[PDB]
Amino acid sequence: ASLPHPKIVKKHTKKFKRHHSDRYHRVAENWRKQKGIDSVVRRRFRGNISQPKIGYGSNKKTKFLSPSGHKTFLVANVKDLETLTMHTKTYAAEIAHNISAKNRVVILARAKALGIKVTNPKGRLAL
Amino acid sequence: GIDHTSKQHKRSGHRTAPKSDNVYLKLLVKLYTFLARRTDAPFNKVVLKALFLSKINRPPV
Amino acid sequence: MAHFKEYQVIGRRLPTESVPEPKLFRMRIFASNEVIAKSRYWYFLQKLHKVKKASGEIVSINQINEAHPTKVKNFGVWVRYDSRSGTHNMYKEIRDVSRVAAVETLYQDMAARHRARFRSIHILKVAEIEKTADVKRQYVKQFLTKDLKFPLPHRVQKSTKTFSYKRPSTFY
Amino acid sequence: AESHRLYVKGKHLSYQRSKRVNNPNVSLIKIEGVATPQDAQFYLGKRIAYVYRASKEVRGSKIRVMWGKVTRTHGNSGVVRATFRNNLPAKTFGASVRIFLYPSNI
Amino acid sequence: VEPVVVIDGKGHLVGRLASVVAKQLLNGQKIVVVRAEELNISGEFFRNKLKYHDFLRKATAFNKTRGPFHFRAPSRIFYKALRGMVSHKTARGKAALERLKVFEGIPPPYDKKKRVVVPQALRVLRLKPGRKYTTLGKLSTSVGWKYEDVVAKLEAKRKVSSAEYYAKKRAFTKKVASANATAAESDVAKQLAALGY
Amino acid sequence: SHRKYEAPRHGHLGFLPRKRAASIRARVKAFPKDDRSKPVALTSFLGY
RNA sequence: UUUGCUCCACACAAUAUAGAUGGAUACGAAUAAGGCGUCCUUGUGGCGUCGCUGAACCAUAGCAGGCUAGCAACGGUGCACUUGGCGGAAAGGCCUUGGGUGCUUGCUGGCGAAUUGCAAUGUCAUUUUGCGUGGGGAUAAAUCAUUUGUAUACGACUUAGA
RNA sequence: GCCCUGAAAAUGGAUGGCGCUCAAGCGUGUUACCUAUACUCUACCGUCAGGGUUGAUAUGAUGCCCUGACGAGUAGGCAGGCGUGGAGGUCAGUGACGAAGCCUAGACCGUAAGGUCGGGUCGAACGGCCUCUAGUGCAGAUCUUGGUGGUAGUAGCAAAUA
RNA sequence: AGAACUGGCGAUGCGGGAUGAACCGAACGUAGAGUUAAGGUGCCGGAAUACACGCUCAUCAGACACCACAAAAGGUGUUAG
RNA sequence: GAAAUUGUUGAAAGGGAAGGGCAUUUGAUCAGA
Ligand SMILES: [K+]
Ligand SMILES: [Mg+2]
Ligand SMILES: [Mg+2]
Ligand SMILES: [Mg+2]
Ligand SMILES: [Mg+2]
Ligand SMILES: [Mg+2]
Ligand SMILES: [Mg+2]
Ligand SMILES: [Mg+2]
Ligand SMILES: [Mg+2]
Ligand SMILES: [Mg+2]
Ligand SMILES: [Mg+2]
Ligand SMILES: [Mg+2]
Ligand SMILES: [Mg+2]
Ligand SMILES: [Mg+2]
Ligand SMILES: [Mg+2]
Ligand SMILES: [Mg+2]
Ligand SMILES: [Mg+2]
Ligand SMILES: [Mg+2]
Ligand SMILES: [Mg+2]
Ligand SMILES: [Mg+2]
Ligand SMILES: [Mg+2]
Ligand SMILES: [Mg+2]
Ligand SMILES: [Mg+2]
Ligand SMILES: [Mg+2]
Ligand SMILES: [Mg+2]
Ligand SMILES: [Mg+2]
Ligand SMILES: [Mg+2]
Ligand SMILES: [Mg+2]
Ligand SMILES: [Mg+2]
Ligand SMILES: [Mg+2]
Ligand SMILES: [Mg+2]
Ligand SMILES: [Mg+2]
Repeated sequence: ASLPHPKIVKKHTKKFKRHHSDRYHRVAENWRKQKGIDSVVRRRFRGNISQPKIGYGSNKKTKFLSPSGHKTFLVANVKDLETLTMHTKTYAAEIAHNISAKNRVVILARAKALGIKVTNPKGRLAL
Repeated sequence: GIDHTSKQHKRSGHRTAPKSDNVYLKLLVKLYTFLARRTDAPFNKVVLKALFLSKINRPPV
Repeated sequence: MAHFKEYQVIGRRLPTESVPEPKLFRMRIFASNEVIAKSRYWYFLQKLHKVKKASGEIVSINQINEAHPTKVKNFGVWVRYDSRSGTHNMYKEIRDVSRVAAVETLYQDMAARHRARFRSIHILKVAEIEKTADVKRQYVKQFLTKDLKFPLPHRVQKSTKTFSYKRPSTFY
Repeated sequence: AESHRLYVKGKHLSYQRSKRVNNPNVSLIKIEGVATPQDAQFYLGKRIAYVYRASKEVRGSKIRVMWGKVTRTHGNSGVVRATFRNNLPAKTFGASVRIFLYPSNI
Repeated sequence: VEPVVVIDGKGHLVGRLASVVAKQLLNGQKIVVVRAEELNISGEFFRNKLKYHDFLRKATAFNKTRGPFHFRAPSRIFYKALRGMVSHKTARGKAALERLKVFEGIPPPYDKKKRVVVPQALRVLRLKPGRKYTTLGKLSTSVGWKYEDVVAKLEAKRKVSSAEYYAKKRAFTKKVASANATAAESDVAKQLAALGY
Repeated sequence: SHRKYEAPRHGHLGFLPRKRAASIRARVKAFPKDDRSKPVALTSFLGY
């Protein structure tokens, strides 16, 4: 349903977790670069965690592409959704987290009419 | 490994666009970029380079 | 150094205007290739005459093949070698089919018995002993007796497999 | 007949490795009856299956297969290098693998 | 090539045999070693006894029950030589060692099975003639192994029974060699010989 | 530095550990060497 | 014992597999010596022969091996019985008697196979456990509490109590 | 030359260990083989450099595209970005049909700072973009305040006759 | 402890030297394949219990530079002069 | 109504720490088409 693309290659799917974020609770997992003079991670000794670097950058042709092959576009209403009317093979609409259930029903109906893919069609559905 | 004889990733050290955000100066830069690229006249290239110059490098005449 | 070949190397001590056609000195050098043969030639020429590679030239390098490579010969070899504490001259006798094989055996034997590396050995002379009873080393004389036969006791056959099912025998 | 085998027996020895660093992407296989790289050249390119069993039935069987192939000879004693679609688990060091006769050139 | 390989350790150069067995174990072959008391070590008996006493003097100073254990039996001496060459602290090394059994003599499970030898570890094939060597049973007895006499008596009994079995087998083999001695000039035999059988 | 005065160690290291015996009846750990020409007889007795 | 325990047979479920995919195929001893066969005056004997690896030997054909017709010969092999012996180092195996029964590819036939679609381990093994159905067998202890003091910080130990 | 004597230190221990004796030792020679983030080729990311392309539907000329080379890094410099409180503009943005917050080995995007979504809880506000602004980002400072552990049901609650 | 030149460590990961800031090799974006360096190929441990010539038996053998020591003097031990 | 810390339930592992990196087996779970 999306534009043809090369095989999507992720050079590093594992998250870059901050050093010792598994050792101390106060050290969050959000990546921080070690600045210590003796840091084994900064010095890149074998057996330690890898650090984010530009070499891991994804192919520009497949960058930002979801597994379906679309780029995610956040939509808050029908006017936001309709910006993808001529771009249904490249963009997929994602309804914003704070959209009410009835507005989600309206947006889903409009996206179905316009052939726009919705990444989260089951949010705030009838239970 | 390569025994580099010069600094790697060295920027040219010359301006390639004005530091100014003047839209009209940018339009002039575009016009003289086109002229310098597609005329082969040294005047157009030197004018294009002069359009990049800072204020202290463009003393009043 | 390696499996040896013998080369004749003739060098010149490059001519000048006063002395054209210099005396064309020659050596028989055992070496594994021609680069090493020429290097050894220049080394010994610098040991013998006032000349160096820059002031001379190599006129000819030619491999000398064994005249009778399939005739068993006794060779007498005069060598000079540097030990850890001095320099010594030795005479040894080697039974082989060629000068190159005898010289390889000589280098192996000097390395084994005197820890003499290639760099420490000078081959003074290699000459075939034409007449037996001029062989003066018993370890070669014992191989010149009439109708020499000897067994090879305790034969050890190499197994192609890790395990054997027969408790093998060393008969021969 | 009593025998039905159409593969050569082999043993997963280890991964490709240096003294202290291994490479799980390449496995070393000892093929029965192969003692030289000249012999192993015959088995170059042959498909290999590691066949193992699981408790959970998946797609109509409790037997699962990891497929790979011989890529090149290894060493002087007939060991071969092999690459698999998924690397072997490394609990299979010493486990038996099957080297099939296809793709065949006889 | 067999599910279990039974090596007759007699005269087998304990270190080289241990190398062979360790490689087989790590490659996944089940090995049973019999007659460990008849293994050999190169070097004089006094040399190897002094080596064992140097091993014996090594022990944890503050508690000898923690230090290296000095097993006296020949099978355990071989097992030590083999464990020092298997990565025994890993799960893989533990599995490889579980694939191994070492015995003094030939116990009843294996006295009726084929025993193989390892030529690359055989003393007669490896040691230069005239070099002195030690016998593992004698060394073990000298360093405290208690069962040389019992193993010797049971080995003598087993050899008697095995000699009777082999006399019967040799008689049957003579009968078979007679049976295929005839029927060797038949057309089937000539065709088999033409095909190499 | 050295003990500065020699004295024998206290206690016998061959009676270790100084633990409770596993049973109230001490085990006979060695019986007399068998002399197979003698009549059959007990080698020990139990008393209180 | 809210019908308990154990063993056997079968069925059904799980459960995993340090890793089956024809056979672990048994003298001992020596190795500057032996194995085998044969003969005699029986030995540390004579003669012959062998090794130079198991690259062997056995086994091996049949819808993963079907259904049938014969020929030849009383052989081979499996199964469940059965006679007896031997084996204690961890024996738990080895040998053997008799009959029954299935197969026999030792030889000659007849029928079947297909479409798993050009390959996909294409599932054939053994490890425990549970449950149900039948049959066989048996009908206790330990600990707490009390007590003892040959014991003991507490546990523990040693005793006694229908 | 090798070997041996010369050759004595304190926990038990080190050719790394095992072990190795025509070596798995020593001297020497020849091949084969193993493997670094090194070399060669290719792909992708970024940087730098040299260029092509306003002739339009071309709305991204700081855009698109072509070519080559390069990539270690403390102290440090610079650049491009992520996030927070508040401010101007804008999306006539989101929201009691549920804002913010919080929880969530659930999903997606980014090399990353981070962003987005689903589910639960919840109850009244909040966000995207273009800019402005700062009391704007914590793992440490025997940091400050508050809260909470292991220690640990532990030390112990034994002077003053009961 | 103090100078000279250079190369390094600091600031540097990687393969080897078991282990180690400096040694050897080689300097590093993310991957694939091939080939190697220094070092290795009995087993641990990937790689020949390879080939060839000799030497050594040690009742404290010996086993790779930096480096983790050994000397003078001796030995019908053995080998070659 | 966070975290530290704690109880219960569920899952998993556990021969003198635990935690981590590469790779895959197994179990659980799940997106995209
Ligand atoms: K944390
Ligand atoms: Mg990612
Ligand atoms: Mg530092
Ligand atoms: Mg580079
Ligand atoms: Mg004792
Ligand atoms: Mg004293
Ligand atoms: Mg010494
Ligand atoms: Mg080695
Ligand atoms: Mg050598
Ligand atoms: Mg690379
Ligand atoms: Mg440019
Ligand atoms: Mg950099
Ligand atoms: Mg503020
Ligand atoms: Mg909410
Ligand atoms: Mg959590
Ligand atoms: Mg309210
Ligand atoms: Mg502040
Ligand atoms: Mg804090
Ligand atoms: Mg800090
Ligand atoms: Mg503090
Ligand atoms: Mg505080
Ligand atoms: Mg208390
Ligand atoms: Mg008190
Ligand atoms: Mg009181
Ligand atoms: Mg500093
Ligand atoms: Mg460096
Ligand atoms: Mg070292
Ligand atoms: Mg190996
Ligand atoms: Mg001396
Ligand atoms: Mg509340
Ligand atoms: Mg909590
Ligand atoms: Mg414990």
